[PDB]
This record gives sequence, structure tokens and C-alpha cells, in this order.
Amino acid sequence: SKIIFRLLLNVLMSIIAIISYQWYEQLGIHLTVAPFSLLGIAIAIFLGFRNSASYSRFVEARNLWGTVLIAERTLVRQLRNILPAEHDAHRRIVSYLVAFSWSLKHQLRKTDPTADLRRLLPEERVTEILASSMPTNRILLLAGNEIGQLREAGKLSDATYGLMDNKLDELAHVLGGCERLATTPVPFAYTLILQRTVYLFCTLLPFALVGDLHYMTPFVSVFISYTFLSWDSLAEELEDPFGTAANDLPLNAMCNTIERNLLDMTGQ
Amino acid sequence: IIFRLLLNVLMSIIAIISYQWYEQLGIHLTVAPFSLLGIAIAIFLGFRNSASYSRFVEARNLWGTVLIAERTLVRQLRNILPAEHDAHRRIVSYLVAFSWSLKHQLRKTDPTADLRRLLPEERVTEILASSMPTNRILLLAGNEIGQLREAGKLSDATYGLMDNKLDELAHVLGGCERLATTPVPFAYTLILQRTVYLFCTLLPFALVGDLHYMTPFVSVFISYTFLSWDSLAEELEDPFGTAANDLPLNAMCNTIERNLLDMTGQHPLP
Amino acid sequence: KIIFRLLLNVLMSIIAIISYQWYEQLGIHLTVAPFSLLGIAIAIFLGFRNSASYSRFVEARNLWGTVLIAERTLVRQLRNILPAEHDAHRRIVSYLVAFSWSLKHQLRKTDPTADLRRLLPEERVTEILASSMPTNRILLLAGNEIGQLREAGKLSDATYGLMDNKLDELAHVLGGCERLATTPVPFAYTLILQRTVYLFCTLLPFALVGDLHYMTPFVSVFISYTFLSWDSLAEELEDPFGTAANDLPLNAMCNTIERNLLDMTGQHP
Amino acid sequence: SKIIFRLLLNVLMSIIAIISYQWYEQLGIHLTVAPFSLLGIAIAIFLGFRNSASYSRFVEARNLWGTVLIAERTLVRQLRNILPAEHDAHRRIVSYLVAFSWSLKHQLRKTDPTADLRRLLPEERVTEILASSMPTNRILLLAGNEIGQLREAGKLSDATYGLMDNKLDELAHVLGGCERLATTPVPFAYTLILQRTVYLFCTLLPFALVGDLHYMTPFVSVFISYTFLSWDSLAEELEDPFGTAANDLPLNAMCNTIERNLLDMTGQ
Amino acid sequence: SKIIFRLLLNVLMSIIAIISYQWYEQLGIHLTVAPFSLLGIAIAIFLGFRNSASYSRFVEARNLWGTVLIAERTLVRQLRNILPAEHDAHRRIVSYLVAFSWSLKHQLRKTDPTADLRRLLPEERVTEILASSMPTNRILLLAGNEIGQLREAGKLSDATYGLMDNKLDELAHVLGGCERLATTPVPFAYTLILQRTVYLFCTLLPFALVGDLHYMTPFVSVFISYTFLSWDSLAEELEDPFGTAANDLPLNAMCNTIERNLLDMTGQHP
Ligand SMILES: [Zn+2]
Ligand SMILES: [Zn+2]
Ligand SMILES: [Zn+2]
Ligand SMILES: [Zn+2]
Ligand SMILES: [Zn+2]
Ligand SMILES: [Zn+2]
Ligand SMILES: [Zn+2]
Ligand SMILES: [Zn+2]
Ligand SMILES: [Zn+2]
Ligand SMILES: [Zn+2]
Ligand SMILES: [Zn+2]
Ligand SMILES: [Zn+2]
Ligand SMILES: [Zn+2]
Ligand SMILES: [Zn+2]
Ligand SMILES: [Zn+2]
Repeated sequence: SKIIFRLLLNVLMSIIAIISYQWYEQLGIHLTVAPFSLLGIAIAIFLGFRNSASYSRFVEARNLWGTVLIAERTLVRQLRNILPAEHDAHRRIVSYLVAFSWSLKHQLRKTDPTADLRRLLPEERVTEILASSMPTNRILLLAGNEIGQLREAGKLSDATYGLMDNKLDELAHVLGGCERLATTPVPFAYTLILQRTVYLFCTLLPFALVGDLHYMTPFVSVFISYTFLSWDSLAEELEDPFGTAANDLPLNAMCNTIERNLLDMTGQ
Repeated sequence: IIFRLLLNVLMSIIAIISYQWYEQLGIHLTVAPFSLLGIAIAIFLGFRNSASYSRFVEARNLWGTVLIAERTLVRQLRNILPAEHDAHRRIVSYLVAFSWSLKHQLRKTDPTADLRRLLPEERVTEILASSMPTNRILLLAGNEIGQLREAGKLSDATYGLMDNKLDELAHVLGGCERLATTPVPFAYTLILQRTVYLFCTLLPFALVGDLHYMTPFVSVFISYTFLSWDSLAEELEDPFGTAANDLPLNAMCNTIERNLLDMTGQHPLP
Repeated sequence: KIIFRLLLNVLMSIIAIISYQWYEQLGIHLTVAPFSLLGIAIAIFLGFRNSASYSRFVEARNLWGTVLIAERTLVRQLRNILPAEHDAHRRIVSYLVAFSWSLKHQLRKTDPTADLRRLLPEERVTEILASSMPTNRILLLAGNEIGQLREAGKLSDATYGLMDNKLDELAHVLGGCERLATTPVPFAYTLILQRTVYLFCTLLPFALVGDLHYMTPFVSVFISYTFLSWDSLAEELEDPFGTAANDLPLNAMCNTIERNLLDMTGQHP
Repeated sequence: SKIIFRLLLNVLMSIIAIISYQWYEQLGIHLTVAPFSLLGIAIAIFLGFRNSASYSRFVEARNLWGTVLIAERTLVRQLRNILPAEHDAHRRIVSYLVAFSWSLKHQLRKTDPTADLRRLLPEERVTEILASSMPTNRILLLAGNEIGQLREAGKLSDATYGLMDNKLDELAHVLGGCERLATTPVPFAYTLILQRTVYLFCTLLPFALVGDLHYMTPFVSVFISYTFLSWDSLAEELEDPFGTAANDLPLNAMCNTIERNLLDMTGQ
Repeated sequence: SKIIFRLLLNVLMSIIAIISYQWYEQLGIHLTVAPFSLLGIAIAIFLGFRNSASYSRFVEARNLWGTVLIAERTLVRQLRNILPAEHDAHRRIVSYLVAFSWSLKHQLRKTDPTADLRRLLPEERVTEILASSMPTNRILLLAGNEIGQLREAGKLSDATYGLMDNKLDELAHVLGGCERLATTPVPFAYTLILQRTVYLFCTLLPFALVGDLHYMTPFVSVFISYTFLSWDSLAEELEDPFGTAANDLPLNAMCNTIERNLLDMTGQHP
């Protein structure tokens, strides 16, 4: 992993420590364990809480995408149970809903939505969408129109119109939810100080351990350092949920899963 | 888990009869650093277990909602269309199918017997055809509700009162799928799992200094405490897991099936 | 009976003191630092555990709080929307009061027939007792009152819906309570903590006595009180529908609910 | 506060402990610092969690009062956007809504609503309200009547009556909330368990510290005692958020804001 | 960061400890680590919790502002969807909504709204608003009259009027949510209780540290003093998240984003 260099720099710090041990008392430098326990504990506490934030936030990102799936399932269902005749409205609204998903993925990944949109929508609509500075939000507007048309067509009463509007309000909360997550990281200060104090602590560690361990310092100073670094490096792997790294959310697969659902619900 | 306590008891007896040669080559092991280690590990097991618990509780609430929504939906059908018992039985079928289908979905088991029992094989082929069978069942339930509305028997206002219930089931389906395919840390629950193991096997080697012949007893006390708390996290982290406790999920589906037959007068026997 | 094993710990100290003489002559040594470790780990786990229990107790308290709110405002909607319909008003209210007591009985695993017969006609009592879930049944009946008022033109779909929502909220309380009860916190959870906290407490003197000697029991009792006070509080909060000291005054809560609902419909004790 | 008494009571336990450490070996009492680390840390952890539960109880209280201002604000707003003419239902309802706030404050403060209530209401109902064992609930039932009246007087549709009924529901939940936080205190075993243990731990502490610290004992021990006592004290200035205090909710200030706010939205 | 001052000051104190260590038993002052190791872990635990409380406040504040964006977006959507033609109502309502954000941030930052207020509204209104002792709430009420007017003009039905109405309720909740976090901070028993205690501990720490560290008591004490002091002040920063510190909320960006959004392309739509 990205973790295995500091682990080794640690072994080499154990070794710089073993064969440097006697010029110690000469200088007057002595290093006991006790204050490094007070430190190491206070750091474990702060590590603990921080990781908690990181995990909460990765979970919130998962919830949010989970909701896209639930609302578009519902909204499609409602269209099938209320207007089971109109399949043109069906196919239209479904393509916007699928478009919203891909569009939001692209948005969070800062990639180009254009191919996906052109695959699902008429070119005139793609033009409308990409013209907006907020293309994903503009897709809700369009979906909202199809709904709105059916309403004044008289196919939908204000009641049933409202049932479907509420699902658009949910997609609206996913969109803001995601935008917020993507511009509001766990504050920088956390991951900075923890990263400094944890790294310092791990490299200073075999120095204040050698007096007690002698030769069995590497296999213990490593084991202690693996532990703190495995924990601090779990926050890292949980703080970019919209990424493309292995342990980020599989938004591509999720978008494919969403599209496959709404198509199962409409015969295609 | 009872296996690596013996391994611990052995690793102790190894460290006893062996911590004669340790003095040779100057290799030492205090208790202070294994106390910094262990308290940090304990702090992290704390937070980890806290996350795991939270996933367990969320799964309970979700299933909790199935019971609530289905009871309310069926109550709504009785209070609003007290006469329409053919619709009452069709919808209660789907709702009961929904729950079992869900359970089977999360446990990765075959739902066919349960579906075949509850619904006409036309609809069972249809549902089994789909790759989202539980979702398909909601859609069918929606149709029954929908048809009562075209038929003129439900107003848009009172159709809505029921449609809310199906949204509530929709949210449960999604929530559960998110928990089932959502091991938040991909195989880093594996790194932390082994970190506790190394610590519980290296520990008697570190403790033997101050305890001697008492080492296997105080080393296995401590190991059991850590291994227990850790196994508990694994059990909670995965409430629908490849080896969970089915009892409550089965209990929940039987409760809701019983509940609904009661509400629609199928019970007690005439 | 927590003073029960506070007492036993004192003797274990004595057993540790009395026998400290001949276990220099037994090849046994027991230091504090390992028990500091173990003891802190357990403290940390007790800390999180206890936290989860309080959360369950607050939820239960809160669900019950919602019975009172929902039922109050269902009655308020009955009065504001149908001021003339006092027959409905009292039937419904007798169901909602029946709902509350039945819920207490359900949670307490006790017979609701007394309280039921008191509040409702026996034909209804039988209908309700015939059911796998009498509280469910009672919501269904309250539902028909509301719903018959609708067939009869006296409630619109809109205002029927307003009241249906309240029945819906009660359903949620019912399921919530049902869940907090049929979900005793995971099996391999409490069993590990009692032994660990017990075993640790009764072994602590054997380790404390090298440092403390005759002081062992005073210190060892203090430490064990602390851990046990904490561990036992978790238990009594864990089952909030029981009859323990901080176990919700469910009878009192039920009375408050009945006095409230009677005060809204013009009646007196 | 009352704290400083047992700060000094601790300084005196320190001196007693110093000038009786000589009779220790004589009496047979050894007191090492290490078991009081295990203890003190455990007590800290339990103190940490407890304090945490009290904070959240206080926050729930603030949110509940937050909801009163919000609900009453938008109920009045809804009245002005739906029935902008009918200023005499406006004034009746705004006075009922203000009565509610005050009646709630008084109910929680376990004091007397009669003065504040007569200032706001015609006493043909002020006696009705005070003749109920649940005055504040009765004030909602009456606010409900005004809305109920406007509905059956055709000035409100079901739709619009609904929109406003939902705001009464919201106040009902605040009432329940507050009452619940009043009658169900934080489980009482928490408090006494904790400061039997905290106070007993701080008085017993110098007798174990003196072996190591000698004359430095009162300084260090008063510090440690300050810390714990402080934290434990903070938890109880938060456990009773409706109470008689300066670290409690400025309930009077909050009702004054609410009353000005509702008068301000109607032009008085 | 007023930390470097206190960090170096600690280095002073940490030298004083090194020069006066062998004169300890001459003055009668022994000072071990365990009492400070105890004291310090307790302060860690409390710092950990309090910082957790602070982040909660930050996170909620961030959430409340996220909702301004969401709710305003969908209210405009609802108006473009239900009354697609009514663009002069659209324009009026959007200005009130953009006014609402700016007005709120000024309210929370304790600054003057009038610049931003006139930038957006007719002057006859910029004083109806500035006149109320609660302006953000007055701006809402104004946005409400617009929706209400469309409703009496029969352009909106009670149903669709309600859809829009709810979105203004959602905004009333952000308003109160934000006042709650402003007016009520966390108890200022966070000098006497936390800020001063962490420091008194940090300066005394080397005096109890030297005997062990000898010639390392400025370093290890400044490492420890860093860690503790970082977390106390980060905590203090995050609790006032409408503040202007480096880790507070970007209220100004957020209001731009809201503004750019509702005026998405000079207010034009499909
Ligand atoms: Zn939904
Ligand atoms: Zn179709
Ligand atoms: Zn990434
Ligand atoms: Zn529901
Ligand atoms: Zn039937
Ligand atoms: Zn049955
Ligand atoms: Zn309610
Ligand atoms: Zn009546
Ligand atoms: Zn509201
Ligand atoms: Zn007026
Ligand atoms: Zn008049
Ligand atoms: Zn009086
Ligand atoms: Zn919304
Ligand atoms: Zn327009
Ligand atoms: Zn020196």
C-alpha cells in the first residue's frame, strides 16, 4: 500500500536507534516510555474522533446516492400506477431521471457528461442542459416540466402532480447533499495536525523505546507504528467518496445499476 | 474464537519455558509499550464497534418500518374500502411477498418457495424474471392500488395516503440494499482484525517478565476481552451477513404475515 | 443487591492478603500495570456500551412521549373539524385510551383484559383479544370510526387524511416500542461484559496487594464499586419497559395520557 | 461556585496526608499512584460520556424552543398570505400563540402563568385555561378552534386549513418534548454514582500521591481535583436546562423575542 | 494561531525545568510523570469530547446553509414548472430569495445588509425590510405575499400553493436553526473549565518531565504541548462557525453560489 514506506523508514529508525544508543548518556538525552504513552494515547483519542467524522461523511455520501435509486424507482412506479397509458411520458421522464444520475456522477468527478447525455436525450435538450452553469439541476427542471405538462394536460391532478413533485424535491436534496459534501471536506486542520503529530510520534518512537527493548525494538516500534498508521490511513481512504480510487464509491456501477432498474420498470 | 485462546495459552507456555534464551542476544519486552499499544487498540475497537452498532441498529429500524408500513397500508385499505376484500387479499399477498422476498434478497437465498406459496405463477415468473424482484413486487402492489384508483374506488387524495406507504417500503428496500452491499471499509476491517491478533500473541512474550507462571492466566483474560469485543463488531457490522442470526429476520417476516392475515380476517379459523 | 458483591470483593482482598504470605512461595507474581491495561480497555468498552443503553432508554421515553402528542392532537382535530360529533369523540377517545394501556400491557407482557373491559364494549374486547396484536387491532378500530365518519360525508378526504396521519404516527410508536423490546441488545454483548467486569474485579486484589498490602481492600472496593455502579446502570437502562428504578413509570405515563384525553373531551374523574 | 469549597477541602486533605505519611509504614498502609491512574482514567471516561449525554439534553431543549419561534412565525406568515384581510383572526391567533410561549415557559419554570396570560387574553378564556390541569395544551386546543372556525366559516379550504393544522401539530410536539425533558430527568443513578466517586476519589487522592510528590502534593492534587470537579460541575449546569440559572436557557429572553417577532409580523 | 507564542513560552518553561532539576530535592520538590500522565489523559478525553461537540455545531451550520440552496432551487423550480409563463412573479420571488441569503449571512456576521439589499430590491422594500427588528424573517413574509398573490389571482390552487408554501417553511427552519447556533454558543465555562486547564497543564508538564527526559524536556514537552493546544483551539474555532476563522464557514462563497444559481443564466429556462 501507500502505507509501507513509513513502516520501513521506521525499521531504519529502529536501526539508527540501536547502534546510536551509547552516545546517549554522554549528551544527557534520555527518552522514557511514559510521556510517549501520554502522547500516544491523546493522539489515539484524537485519531478516534477524527476518523469518526470521516466515516460519518463517507456514510452520508452513500446514503445520498442510495436515495437517487429509491426516488427514481418510486417516481417511475407512480407514473406506471397513475398514468399506465402514457408510455411517451414514461420514456421521456425516465430518460431525464437516468440523465440526472450520470450527470451528477460526472459533476462530482468533474468529467464530461456530454456523451452520456447525448445517448439519453434529444440534442436540443442536451444543449439546454450544458448551457446551464448547473447542468444537473437544470435536468431536474426538465423532468419537472414533463411532470408539469401532464399536469395542465389534465392527466395529473394537483394531488397526484404533488406526489411526483415530492420525488423531485428528494432528488433536489441529493444534489445539494452531494455538492455540499464535495466542497465541505472534514476541515483541513484536522487531517493536518493529526498527520504531523502521528508521523512525528512514529519516528520518535523507537528512540524512546530502545532503552527498554534493545534488539526487539524494530519488531515492536513497527507494530506500534503500523497500528497508528493503519488507523490514520483509514481516514484517508474514506474522505474522497466520489473518487475513482479502488476504495471510493463505485459511482459508475451505481449509475449503471440505476439505469438498469428504471429500464426493468418500463419493459426496455 | 475459542481456538485462539488455546493458541494464546500455548503462546504463554512457549514464552514461559522459553524465556530463558531471551536474555541471550539482549532481546527485551516491557509491559509499558504493550500498554500504549493495547490502550490505543482498545480506543479504536471502541470507535469501530460504535460504527458497527450503528449499522445494526439501522437495519433494525428498517425492518421495523416494513412491519409499520404494511400494517398501516392494510389498515388504510380496511378503513377506506371496507367492502373490497378481493383487493384486500391481493395487496396483502404482495406485502407479505415483499417481506420474504426482501429477507431472501439480503440472505442471498432462494425466494421461489415463498413466492410460489403467496402468488399466482404468472406473477411469480414475472417477479423471478426481473433482476430486482423485491422492487417488482412493490410495483405490482402499486398496480393494485393504482387500479382501485382508475376504477373510481380510491380518490387521488386517498390514493396518496396509500402511495406514501409504498414510498416508505421503497426507502426500506434501498436502505437495506445499501447496508447489505455496504461494508464501508473494504477489507481494512481485516487489517484491524489481525492487528488485535498479533497483539494477543505477542502479549504473553511481553507480560512474562512481571508475571512468570501466572502469564497464561492473565494473558488469556486480556486476549478474551479484546477478541470478544472484536468478534462482536464483526457480528454487528454485518446484520444480513453470509453467517448472521436469521431468527429475528424470520421472526419479523412471520410476525408481519400473521399480523396481516389477522387484520384481513383470515384468522382466527371460522 | 449490588452491595452483595461489593462485600464479596472485600473477602477476596482478605483472601489475597491472608495468602500473600505464601505465594512468594508459590512461584506466582501479579503486577498492577497489566490490570491497568485490562481495566482501562474494559472501562472504554463499558463507556461505549453504557452510552448505547442510555440511547435506547431515551428512545423508549421518547416513543411514549409521542403517544401523548399524537393522541392529544387527534382529539384536537376531531374537535376543531367536527365540533358537533361528540359520539365519535368519545368512542375514538376510548380507543386511544385503550391503545395506551394495551401498549403498556404488551410491553410489560401482561393481560390487558381488565383495562380493556373497563374502556370498551365486550364485543370489541373479544375482537381485540382475538388478535396477534391487540394494539394493532385497536388502531384499526379507531380507524373505522374516522373512516365511517368519512363514508357518511362528515369528513372530507383531506380532513380524513389529516386524522389518518395521526393514526399513522401511533403505528410508528407501536412498531418502535415493539422493536426496542424484541431486540434485547445482541446476545454475545452483555455476557462478555459481566464476566469480564466481575472476573477483573475479583482478581484485582491479587494484583493490587503487592503494592498496597493491607490497603488492598479499601482501594479494591473503590475500583470495583466504580466499575460495577457503571455496569449495572447500563442493565437497568437497557430494558426501559421493565419495573426497575429508572424503568419508565409506564403506569403513571398511562394515567397522564388518560387524564389528558378526558380533559379535552369535557369529562371529569 | 460551591465547587471552591471542596477545592480547599482538598488542600486540607493534602496537608493531613502529608503530616500523616510518617505514620504510614507504622500503620501498614501503602498507597501507590498506579491503581489511582486506573481509577481516575475510568472515572474520566465515564465522566466524558456522562457530560456528553447532558450536553445533548441541553441541545434538545434549545431546539425545542427553537421550534416554537419557527412554528409561530410561519403560522402567522401563513395567515397573512392566505387571509391577508382578516386582521381580527390574526390578532386573536397571535395572542393565543404568544400565550402558548409564556404558558410553556411558566409550566417548565414551575411558576405562575396568570400575569403573562391576562396581559394577552380575554379572561373569559383565561380562567378556562387556568382551570385546566394542562393550561398550555388547552391554549393549543383554542388556537385550533380559531383555525377550525375560519375553516367551517369557509375562509379556509381543507387544503389551507391543513397547511395551518400542521403547524399546530408542530407546537404539540414541542410541548410533549419539553414536558418529557422535565418529568424524566437524566436517570438519577448517573449523578450520585459519579460524584460519590469523583469526590471520594479527589479526597483519597493525595494519600496516594504523597508517597511520590511529598510537599508538591497539594499543588498537583488541587489541579487534578479542579479538572474533574470542573467537568462534573459543567455536566449539571446543563442537565437541568429549564432551570433557575445563568447557565440555563434565557427563557424570558426567548419569549420576549417570540412576542416581539409575532407583533412585528402584523404591524404592532 | 496564538500557539507559537505559547509553544515557545513552553520552551522557556521547559528550560527552567532543566536548569532547576538537581535543585529539586534541595527545595523539596519531587514530581513524577504518572500524576501528570493521569491528569493529561483526562484532559485528552475531555478535549476529545468537546471537540466532537464543536464539529457537530459546524456540521449542522453547514447543513442548514445547504438547505437554503436546496429549498430555494426547488421553489424556483416549482414556479417555473407550475406557472411557466409568470416571469415577473418569478423575478420578484427570486430577488427576495437571494435577499434572504445575503440578509441572513449579514444577520449572522453582525454586519450591514443595506449594500447587498439595494443591489437586489426596490428601495421602497429595502426599507420595509430594514425597518423590522427581524429583517430575514420579513424578507420571507414578502416572498410569501407573492406566492399568496398568485393564489388569490387564482393562478395557483390551494394544492400547488401548498407545495410552494412548504419550501418557505423549510427556509423558516434554517432561519431559526441559525439563530439558535448564533445567539446560544456552547457555555463560556470554557475558560474556567477547558482553555485555562489545558494550558496550566502544558506549562507545569516539563517540571514533572525533566527527571525522566533530562536533556529532552524542551522537545517532548513541546510535542505534547502542541497536540493538546491544537485541538483545544480548533475546537474553539469550529464552535463559532458563522465566524471568520480559517476553518469556519465560507458564508460569502455560499451566498454567491446561491445567487449565481437562482439567476442561473439571467433567469431563463426551457
Ligand atoms: Zn422517497
Ligand atoms: Zn410505460
Ligand atoms: Zn479517491
Ligand atoms: Zn409511516
Ligand atoms: Zn378484507
Ligand atoms: Zn393469527
Ligand atoms: Zn405528530
Ligand atoms: Zn366532543
Ligand atoms: Zn415547520
Ligand atoms: Zn393582520
Ligand atoms: Zn372586528
Ligand atoms: Zn397565581
Ligand atoms: Zn426540501
Ligand atoms: Zn421565468
Ligand atoms: Zn538531568
